[PDB]
Amino acid sequence: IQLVQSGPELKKPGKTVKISCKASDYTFTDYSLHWVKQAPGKGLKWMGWINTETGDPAYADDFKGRFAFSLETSVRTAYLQINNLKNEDTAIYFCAREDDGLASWGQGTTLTVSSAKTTAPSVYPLAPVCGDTTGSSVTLGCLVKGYFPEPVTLTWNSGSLSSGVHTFPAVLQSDLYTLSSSVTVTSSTWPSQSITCNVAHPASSTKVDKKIEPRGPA
Amino acid sequence: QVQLQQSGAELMKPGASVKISCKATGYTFSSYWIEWVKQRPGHGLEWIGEILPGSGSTNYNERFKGKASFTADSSSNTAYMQLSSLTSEDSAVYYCTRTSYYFGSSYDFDVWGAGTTVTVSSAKTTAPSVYPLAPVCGDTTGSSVTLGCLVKGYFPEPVTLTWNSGSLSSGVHTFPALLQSDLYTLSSSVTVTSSTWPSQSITCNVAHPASSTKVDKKIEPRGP
Amino acid sequence: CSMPLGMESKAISDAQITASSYFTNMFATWSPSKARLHLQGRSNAWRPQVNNPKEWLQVDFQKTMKVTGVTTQGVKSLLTSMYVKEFLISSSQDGHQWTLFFQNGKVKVFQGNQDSFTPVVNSLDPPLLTRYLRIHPQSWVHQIALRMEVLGCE
Amino acid sequence: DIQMTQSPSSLSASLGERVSLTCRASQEISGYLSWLQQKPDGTIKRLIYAASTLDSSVPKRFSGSRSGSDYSLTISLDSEDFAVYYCLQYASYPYTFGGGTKVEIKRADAAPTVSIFPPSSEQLTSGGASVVCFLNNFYPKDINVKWKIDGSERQNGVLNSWTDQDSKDSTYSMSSTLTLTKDEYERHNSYTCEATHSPIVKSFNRNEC
Amino acid sequence: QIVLTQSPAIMSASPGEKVTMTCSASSTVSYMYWYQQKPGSSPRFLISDTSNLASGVPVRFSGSGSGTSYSLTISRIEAEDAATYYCQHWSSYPLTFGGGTKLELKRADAAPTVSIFPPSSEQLTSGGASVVCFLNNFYPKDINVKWKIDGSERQNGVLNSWTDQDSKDSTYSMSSTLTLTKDEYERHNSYTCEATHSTSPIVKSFNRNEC
Repeated sequence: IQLVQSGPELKKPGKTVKISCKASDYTFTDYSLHWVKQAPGKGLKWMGWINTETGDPAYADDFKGRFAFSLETSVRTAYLQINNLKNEDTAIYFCAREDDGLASWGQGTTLTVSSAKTTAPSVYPLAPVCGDTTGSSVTLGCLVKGYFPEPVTLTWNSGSLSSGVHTFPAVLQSDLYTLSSSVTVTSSTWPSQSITCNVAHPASSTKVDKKIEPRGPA
Repeated sequence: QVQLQQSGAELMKPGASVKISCKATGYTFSSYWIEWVKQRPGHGLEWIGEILPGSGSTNYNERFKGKASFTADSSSNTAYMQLSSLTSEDSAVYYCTRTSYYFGSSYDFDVWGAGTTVTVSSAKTTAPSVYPLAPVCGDTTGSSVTLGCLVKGYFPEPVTLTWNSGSLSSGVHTFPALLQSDLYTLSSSVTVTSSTWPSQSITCNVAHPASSTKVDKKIEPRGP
Repeated sequence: CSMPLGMESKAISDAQITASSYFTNMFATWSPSKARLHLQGRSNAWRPQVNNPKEWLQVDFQKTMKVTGVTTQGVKSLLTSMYVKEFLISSSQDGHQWTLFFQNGKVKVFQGNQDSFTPVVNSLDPPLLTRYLRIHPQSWVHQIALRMEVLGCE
Repeated sequence: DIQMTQSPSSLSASLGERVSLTCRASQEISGYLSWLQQKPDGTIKRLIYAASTLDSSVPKRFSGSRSGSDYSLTISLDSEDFAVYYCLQYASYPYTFGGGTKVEIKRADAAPTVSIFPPSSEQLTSGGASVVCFLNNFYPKDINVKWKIDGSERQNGVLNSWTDQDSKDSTYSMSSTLTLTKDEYERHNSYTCEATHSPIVKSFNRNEC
Repeated sequence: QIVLTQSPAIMSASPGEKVTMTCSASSTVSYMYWYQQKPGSSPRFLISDTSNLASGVPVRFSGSGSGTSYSLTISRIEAEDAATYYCQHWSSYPLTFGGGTKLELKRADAAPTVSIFPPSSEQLTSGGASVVCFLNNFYPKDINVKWKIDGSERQNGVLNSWTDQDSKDSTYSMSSTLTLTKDEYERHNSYTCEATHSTSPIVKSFNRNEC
C-alpha cells in the first residue's frame, strides 16, 4: 500500500499551498495519517495527524494556526494546506500511514517559499576532450547550471544507468543553483553505445535530454 | 471480622417455596457480590448465581433461571435467595459467599457461610424421644465403659447433642442421623474409665429446635 | 466543562491506562492503551483476557480531575462486532481504595453501546472529583471490547 | 459451559506424605481458578485464589500451580487435612466447580471396640425395642455387622450409620441398630452383635447380667 | 510529554562489525519505532513495536528495550547501512522522533579518480565557460583541489560539491567547477586540476589546441 505525494511547489510568502497525499487503495481509511516536516539539513519533525475514518485533525503545538489537514475519501487522498506562508516553511513534507508505527511514507514534497522567479537550468554535456580514454574506463558527466528553485531530477539513460553514478548536491552560484553528475562506464561502451543525461525541472516544466558525444578540442 | 451468617434449617412441602437468608457483617455490604451455591447430599458444589446489593444487579446460572431469585436488604445488610415450586431435587445445603466487583483483590470467594439445609417433604414435624444406653447391670469392659444416647423418631433435621453440657467431649462419637419412614434416628457414643461411671454422673443433653424440645437424660445402670 | 481529558489526543499517555488483564496472542495485542476513542489500525481496542463482569480498565489522570462524563465505543474485528452494553464506574484517589459511583443511594448501572462504531456519551451527575477512574463492563455483545473518552476539566 | 474435571476424585494417603490434585479446564481459564476445602461438618474454606496465591489464613504447606491447561493443588499432610477438595473456575460464566477429590488419611489397621446395649424401659413402655451396637475406632472403613436373636441371624430391622474419619486419630466408627416391637423382643432372651473386619461378638441376656 | 535522546549523534564503524544505537526516553513508552533515512530519500520503516522487523528489513537488524531504554542493533555492518537512524514513540502527545544517529563507515584510504572536462561549445556560445573536474571515490574526506591555468594557480571562481558516503564502497566523491567568461577562457591553452590529501598531487589536464 503506497502513498504518492504531489509535485514540488514554489510559492511567494504570505500565499497558500495545498499538498496532496494519495493512497494506492481504499484501506487507507482504516489507518491514521501523519504529516512530518524535514527542514533543510534537519531531522524529522511531527506536525500532527488526521483520523481517516473521522476526518478529525490534531496538530502539534508548533503547527497550530496556519496549518490544516483535510480529506477526500472518494479519491483516497489526504491534504495538507499551509496558509500565510513564511520563509521558514521551506522544507520537505512527508505523509505517513500509521500501522503499529509509521509503516508507509510518501516520497515527500519539496516546498520553497521565496519571492524569486523561476529560472530553468542550462544543461551542458561533459566529455573528455577528443574522447580521450582513462584506461579501460571513461568518465562522462552532466552540468545543470543556473536554476531556481529546487529540485531538479537527473537520470542517466532514463534511470537504466545507476551503477557508477555520482550526483552532487546543488550549490548556490550565487543566487541560483548549480548541479553536476558523473557516470563511469567501460571505454568499449562509449561512444559505441549512447549515453544521455535526463534533466527535469518541474517548476519551469523543463525536460532536457543531453546525449554525451566526443568533441575536438575547444 | 468479615462474616456471613446464614439462616437455620428449613422444611417445606413440595411445590411450595422457601426463602433463606445471608447476613453480612464486617465490610461494605453494597460493594461485594453475594454468591449462592447448591450442594445435593452426596454430590458436589453447584453455582446458582449472584447479586450485587449496591445496585441489585443479578447474574444467574441458566440452570436455575426459573428456580432461584435473589434480593437484598441493605438496611439490615442481608441477602436472600428464594427457591420456587420445590421438588425433591431441591433438597440440599445452600451456601452463600462473596466476590469483589473487580478482579485483582484477595476477596474472591474468601468467606463462606456455614450453609443452610433445605428439606423438601410433606412429613409432619415430630419430636424425638431420647433413650439411655448402658451395658446391662453396668457390666464393665476392662478399664473402660462405653455409654450412649439414642435419639429416635424426630423430623426434620437437625438435632443437637452434648455430654454433660459439653464438658465431656473426649472419646465421643456422634453418628449421622438415619432416615426411615419419614423419621430420623441418631445415636451418640461416649467412653470413660470404669472408675468414672457410675460413680460420677454422665448425662445426655439433647435439643430439637423444630419441635422446641430439650431433654437431659442421665445414664444409670439397670437390671436386665 | 465537558472537554476531552486526553484519551483520543493521547494527552493521557499509554502508561496512565491500565487494566485487570488484556487479550494477547500470536497475531493480536488488545492492550489497555488502545482503549482510545476512534482509534484506528489493527486490534484497535482494549479487550480483557477473559469475558466476565469483574474485568476493568483503569485511567490514572496523575492529578485530580473533575469528571462530568464518559464516552464509550465498541470495535469491529472482521465479521464480529464487540461492545459493552452496561457498565459500572468506580474511582480512587490513591489508586488502592476504590468506591463505586452511587446515584440516588444506589450504585449506578450506566447504559453503554448498541453497536461497534457509535460513541455513546454517558453523563456523570453529580460530577466526579478523582485522580483514578475505572470502568467495569457488566454485560456485552460477543466480546468485551472498549474504546473510550473521559469528559470534564480540572 | 467450561467443564472442570478433577483427578483422581478419590485418594488415600499417609501422614507426612506429599499429595497433589489436578483440575483440567475444557477451555482457557487463564489462571482464574480457586481451590476450596470442605470438611465433613460442611465447612468450606478458601485455600487458593488466582491459581497460585495462598489464602492468608492458610498453612504454607498448601500451594497451587498450573501447566496449561492443568491446574494443581499440592499438599506437602496432616490428619486435619482429610476433606473433599474442589477447584472453582471463575474465568467466565457460569462459574463451574470440579467434581471434587476426597482425601482420606491412611493409618494402621485397627479392630473395632464393640459395645452392645439393650432397649431401655422407657422405650419398651412405648411399645418399641431398639438394640444398639457401637463399633468404635476401626480401620479401614469397610466392616460388617451381623445380628443374632437366640442364636439365629436376624436381617430385617437393622439400620447402620458410619462417622467420617476421626480428626486426631484417623479411625472410623459405626452404630448399628436392630429395631423390634416390644412384643417380639420379649419372646426372646439372648441378643448378639457380631463384627467382621474371625468375628468379634458382644451379647446380653434379658434374664441376667 | 516525552522526549527521545539518541547518543552519540555520529557513530563510526568498520564493515562486519556489530553496532548498537541507543534511544533513551524521558518517560516510559509502550513501544519504540525505528527508521532509516539516506540523503535524498524518504524514511524507511525498520522496527515496529520495539522488536518486530518491518517488511523487507534484513535480519541483521534487531530492536530491543523496555521502559525508557531502547536500542537498535545491526549484527554485521554492510556498506549500504551508512545512513541516519531515528527512534520514535507514540505513547503520548506529541508523537516524537529522536534526534537521529548518523552511521559512518571506516574503510581503507583510496586515491580519487580524477577527471577533467573542457567547457562545451554550447556554453561558450552563451558567453560562459565552466571547466569541471570530478574527484571520485576517495577516502577519507580530506581532498583539496587546486586549479591551474597555463601552469599558474587560480583560486577565484571555484565552486565545490561533496557527495556523502557511497553505499557500495563507502568512499566520497567531490566535484569542482572553475567558471570563467568565454573571453578569459580563450586567452589561455592549458587547464589543470590537482588533487592533494599528501605531498604529491594527482593531476589531470587538457589543452584547447589539441587532444
